[PDB]
Amino acid sequence: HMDPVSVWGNTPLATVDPEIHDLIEKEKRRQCRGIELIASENFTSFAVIEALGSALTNKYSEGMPGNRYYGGNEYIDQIENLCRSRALQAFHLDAQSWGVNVQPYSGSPANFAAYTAVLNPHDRIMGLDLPSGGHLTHGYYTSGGKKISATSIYFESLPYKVNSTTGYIDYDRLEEKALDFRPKLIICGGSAYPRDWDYKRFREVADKCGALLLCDMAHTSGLVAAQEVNSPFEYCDIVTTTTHKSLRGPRAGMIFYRKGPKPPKENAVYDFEDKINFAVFPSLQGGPHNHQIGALAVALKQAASPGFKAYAKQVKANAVALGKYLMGKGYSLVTGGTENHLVLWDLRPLGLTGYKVEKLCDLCNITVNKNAVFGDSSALAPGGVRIGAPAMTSRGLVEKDFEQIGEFLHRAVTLTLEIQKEHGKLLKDFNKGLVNNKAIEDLKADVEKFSALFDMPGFLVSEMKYK
Amino acid sequence: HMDPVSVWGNTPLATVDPEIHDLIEKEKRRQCRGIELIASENFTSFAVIEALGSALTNKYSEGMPGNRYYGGNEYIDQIENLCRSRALQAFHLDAQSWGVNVQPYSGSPANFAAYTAVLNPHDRIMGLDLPSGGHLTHGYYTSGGKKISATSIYFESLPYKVNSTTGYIDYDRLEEKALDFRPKLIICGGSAYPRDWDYKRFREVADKCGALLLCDMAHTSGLVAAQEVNSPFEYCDIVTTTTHKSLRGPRAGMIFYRKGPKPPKENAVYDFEDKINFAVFPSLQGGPHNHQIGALAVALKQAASPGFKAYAKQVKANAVALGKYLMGKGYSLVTGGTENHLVLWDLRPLGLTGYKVEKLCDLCNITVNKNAVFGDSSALAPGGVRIGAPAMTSRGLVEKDFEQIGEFLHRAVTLTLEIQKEHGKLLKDFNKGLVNNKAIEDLKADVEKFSALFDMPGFLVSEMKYK
Repeated sequence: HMDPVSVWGNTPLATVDPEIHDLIEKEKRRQCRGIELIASENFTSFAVIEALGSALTNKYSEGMPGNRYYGGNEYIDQIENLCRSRALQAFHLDAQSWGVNVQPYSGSPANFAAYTAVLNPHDRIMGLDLPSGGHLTHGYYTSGGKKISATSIYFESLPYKVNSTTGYIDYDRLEEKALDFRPKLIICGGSAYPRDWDYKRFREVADKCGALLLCDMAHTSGLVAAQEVNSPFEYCDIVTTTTHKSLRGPRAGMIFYRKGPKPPKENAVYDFEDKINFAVFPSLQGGPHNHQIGALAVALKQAASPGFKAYAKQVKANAVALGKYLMGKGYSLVTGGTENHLVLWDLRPLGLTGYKVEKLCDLCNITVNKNAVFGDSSALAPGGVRIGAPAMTSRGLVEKDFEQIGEFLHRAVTLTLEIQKEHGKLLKDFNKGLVNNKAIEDLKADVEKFSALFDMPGFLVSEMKYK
Repeated sequence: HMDPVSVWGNTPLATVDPEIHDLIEKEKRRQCRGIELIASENFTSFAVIEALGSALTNKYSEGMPGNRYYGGNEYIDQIENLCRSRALQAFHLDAQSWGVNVQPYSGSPANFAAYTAVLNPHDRIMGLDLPSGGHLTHGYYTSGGKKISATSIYFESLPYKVNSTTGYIDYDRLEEKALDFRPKLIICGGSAYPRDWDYKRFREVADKCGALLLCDMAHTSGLVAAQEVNSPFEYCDIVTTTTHKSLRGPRAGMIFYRKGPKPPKENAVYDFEDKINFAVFPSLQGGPHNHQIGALAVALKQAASPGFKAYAKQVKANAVALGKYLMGKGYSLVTGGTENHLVLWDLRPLGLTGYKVEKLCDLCNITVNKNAVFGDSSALAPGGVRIGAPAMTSRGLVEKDFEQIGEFLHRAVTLTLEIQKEHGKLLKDFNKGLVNNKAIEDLKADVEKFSALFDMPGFLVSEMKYK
């Protein structure tokens, strides 16, 4: 005897799977009882979550709108078409000059599909070096020649770096490398870079060497949509992105590509649209995840609202005011400030490693992450932490609140130094000072009470399980 | 001024995005007002949907449980660990002999990660030919040498076929090809094959030529869990799968791999675990989709229930009873029946193509899909349709109901023939008979009223928008 549909199929999660339900409730509390400073994290809207968890997951729709393998896609077609047109509107793109594919499962699938579309296996790519703030999907191999990124397994990558004294991209050494190496593709955009990108100069380098130019704007796509940073669309052939992070949508990916006449120097047009779509499907993916596309469409309408432009503005102002607070304390930021959503904090002048500060923050439910500074590829443990504003800004925090966050980080570094001074620099010694540290418990209590003063998108704090 | 969190972040979808909400409601009606016979389609549970649309989408967790890039993962870790142990339990696997990775975004990402883990670029692969019922991710190039599947772009594939007269896999030609070609990897499992697989024979062939053996059980994983078909685990090195289709979970993928000592063939052990994990991350993916992993963990507990075993039994019985009904009418099935969830209906003896039947069915809200028969790679339009039982079985339909489904299919083919007889064999002529066809409108009405008689998992038909 099969279970009645009502028993297995309509019964709520809280009854069907109390273990999983309970774990989700604990994670919901964790999300609103600490301070989330991971620069790639955000808290998305209830509207997005409702579309994400919907009957849209029940439909196979391999293909493209109006050209599907299977029938019964009349409404899936409308959702994806609306998602795609909203994607162009959100980034102020003319439909005759730009197209977009909204099926990539996530950011890294979007990049690998873009590469597959325009490159052959073993074609050359350059991207921002990982210890300079680049992303894995832009290429990564170890000093021993071990190929880590799929980008470096299936293509030939070479990284470019920041200037090791200023922290800004070294545009002169970028050009020299591109002229020696002759990449078929140059990637710009990154994960841990605190300044804007000079896309115009990347276009000059790509033109001089003969490269395609792609921007991976995952970290700053929300700022791009709000026209709060430079638009990569003015200069790049292809723009990839996640749809979470600062865009505040579901976890998905997008590939934008140029269409129509190629700009003056015969009468040729861009040729990306078909190759891009074909790389995504049939070459690489199966059925699109239509609940993600529906949820993404929701996020993209929200990203076009005046409220979202005000959010991106506030994200930028919060990161600035946090940085200025830290510098007012005598701390060092790479490049001495920020132009986007994050700061990169250089801890080496204090004699600390990023790990020690990350660990102690984590014990206080402040989530940051350790990060290399000035492109240092040394085996030396990374010398900094990366701190982002999107997540707390989404909970409604403004400058005064981010100045308080800086106070908590100040106290965190102070406690880290007191421990290092009492127990010693070596990691084994440092950990001894974390065992039953009262002062850590007071800061942890302090940040929880601060954390609980603010609202939460995505679920109602008032009907949580754990308060 | 930013929007208050309550406005942008807590407001329901129905208010935030009426367009998208309305489209989801129409898709919900479509899903319960027709007959869904796409063999890769299912209807998942509300419990899975509640986990899928949850605050789990807000957390970055690159890495593995207990070895993450970022802090704050204590509950994500417990969810993934429980998902993994539930995955092993669902398929009756000893944890000392088998491990699993549950981060693949979907079926195709799971396969490509498995290949990346155990193969170098351009290594040789064989898989079931697409017109013989294989899947794209197993290798596909065209007659002109055009590499379509990423599997054929980054690796060197060669397909094996069914016997063109019996419809069963040609195990003799498989062995001969494998000995000539010397693949590093042989794939078994497929998308439109109506019989069980002799994994024992694939193991003999793989041992004879020195190949790894992988089973892709996407289509039948639910039947595998319920022990209603042969287990690939007894003979294969690696098993990949989707988590939707007959498993009835969210859209995701899994990679199972052997652990522990190898069978005599030195005290050596299997070496897959670390390579597989590393291929998924950091090589290919970014952050896992924790809402999928949570929903997947729910689905896997559900797949271990006695009700789910009875479901898989019923899926098989319904497909059998449907096939016997069609053959009772003089129709031909490839291999003359089924041993799993689908039948493959050979229409060429009626002088018809799969397209014509698919299109007319689609106009009656019966969703099937056209499919090549007997591995015919000819350019002639495919001569069959593929029909699956999972989706209707999940709405509670039993043998009597699937005999009624065959009646609707009988009437559908009967009208397809009347139209061809009146208007003509060429495609252009056939379409003329679809214009305002009363008899089609009657079958469509008959299908909707039959469809309405059954329940629906995943949402409450009571509170639908469109009734």
